[PDB]
Amino acid sequence: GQKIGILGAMREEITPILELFGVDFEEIPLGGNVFHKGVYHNKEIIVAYSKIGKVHSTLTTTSMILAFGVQKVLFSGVAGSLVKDLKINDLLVATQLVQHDVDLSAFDHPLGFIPESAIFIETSGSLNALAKKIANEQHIALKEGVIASGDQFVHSKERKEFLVSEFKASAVEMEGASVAFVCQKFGVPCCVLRSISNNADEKAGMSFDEFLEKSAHTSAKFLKSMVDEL
Amino acid sequence: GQKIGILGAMREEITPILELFGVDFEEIPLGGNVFHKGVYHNKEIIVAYSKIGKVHSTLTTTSMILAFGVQKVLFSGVAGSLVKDLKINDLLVATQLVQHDVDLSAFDHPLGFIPESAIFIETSGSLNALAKKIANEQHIALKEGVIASGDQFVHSKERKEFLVSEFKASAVEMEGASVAFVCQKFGVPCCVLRSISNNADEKAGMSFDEFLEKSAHTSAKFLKSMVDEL
Ligand SMILES: Nc1ncnc2c1ncn2[C@@H]1O[C@H](CSCC[C@H](N)C(=O)O)[C@@H](O)[C@H]1O
Ligand SMILES: Nc1ncnc2c1ncn2[C@@H]1O[C@H](CSCC[C@H](N)C(=O)O)[C@@H](O)[C@H]1O
Ligand SMILES: [Cl-]
Ligand SMILES: [Cl-]
Repeated sequence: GQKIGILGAMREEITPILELFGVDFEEIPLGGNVFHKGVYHNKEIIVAYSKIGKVHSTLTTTSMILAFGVQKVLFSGVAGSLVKDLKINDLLVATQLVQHDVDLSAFDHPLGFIPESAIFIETSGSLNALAKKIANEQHIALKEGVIASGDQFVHSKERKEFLVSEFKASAVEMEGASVAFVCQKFGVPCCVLRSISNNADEKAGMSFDEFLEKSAHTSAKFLKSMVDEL
Repeated sequence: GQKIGILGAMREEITPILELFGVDFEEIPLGGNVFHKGVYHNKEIIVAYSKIGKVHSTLTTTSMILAFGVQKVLFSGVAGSLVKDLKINDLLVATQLVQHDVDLSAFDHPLGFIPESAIFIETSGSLNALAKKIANEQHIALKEGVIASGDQFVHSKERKEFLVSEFKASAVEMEGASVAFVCQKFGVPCCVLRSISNNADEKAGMSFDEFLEKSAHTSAKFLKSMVDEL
């Protein structure tokens, strides 16, 4: 079958992935990352955590595509909620992503926009539709919405209000847009899956720590259930 | 000789490079970029502009290394000055670079710091020393200092004051840190060269436009003079 890249940002997001697949993994170092290469149900799977933020995740995604030849990329990890209906532990897939910290307003560009690019980055409608069917069959909620990504941990009402007002974002994190961007440039299907671990408000640091393990597992379990249908 | 990658962020930064080398270039598309491949003085040179900002430049640098096998990367382009002694048209090389917009302060991390990384990214002391010797021999100034990179065009006294206070930066731009970061991860020597086109203040947009062509040429000429010694 088609070779699948599986990414998280932090080690804690991929430890449950490696465990859930349960196969032998070969560890391959490249570019400051460790890639775990295995075979699962007649598919080659390549798993890594990128390290946090846009530069790290851009690098790792580019390596997955150029050095390992992955044919699709699935991202799993944790995020901050920007909307009341996304509770702690809830899942969402990103229909579109934006780099919320991009600002070329000095030249009258819309926030998020860079010349020769676009504000919103698209993901795979097929993979998102698959996620929604699996969630419906598992009888669990799954939101489909905009994820905002930037190189700051968001933990204030004011920044939340900006993200909602400017981009109508549903969640915030630090890698999705860059992963999805790289995949679009190389024509590789991508799905960005997140489980909420905090509300991106003044208490978000403490919530992040409280729920990292559970929310990371929630996302990882759901990602595995997608791979089982691929 | 050793294969050299040459990067700018914008087309206007590489047009003078292609012209100055004056050789036949083959255009090769990959990942949303166009790479110009030529031979100059027994060296293969690969020239591209990345498009603006951290994600674009991370992607392109990673492609240069993984897909084209470059053995060193030289970046040329324009920047905003943060220090009085860096005038319009003046050159600097980055001794160290920082991602000035990275903020994980919610977890008590220093600004600029990401777990499993470092605030400052190093460049090649050999290439920087070469630049300084060439500048001394050409009888022109060359500053050696910290460059701050982020995904915003900086055009305010307040943000300038932050960059100077927090990082002791000499100039600001949107790609150097990410280029240098990728090169460090892959063990590839890097030099980031910039010519000042504005003062990163409230008038910076208009200055940027006034001096883009000249400052881009100033940097490009100097980069060519480095390649001539390699
Ligand atoms: N409120 C929020 N804002 C930004 N990113 C968030 C977030 N909630 C979760 N994330 C995601 O989780 C990570 C936040 S940074 C976590 C740092 C960690 N506590 C440490 O100190 O080492 C990023 O990978 C990001 O994508
Ligand atoms: N004051 C400054 N702040 C941030 N980047 C700057 C800068 N001065 C020059 N740069 C560099 O020049 C570019 C600024 S963005 C330029 C956008 C352009 N005027 C347009 O509208 O299409 C980036 O590649 C950046 O690295
Ligand atoms: Cl915030
Ligand atoms: Cl500013």
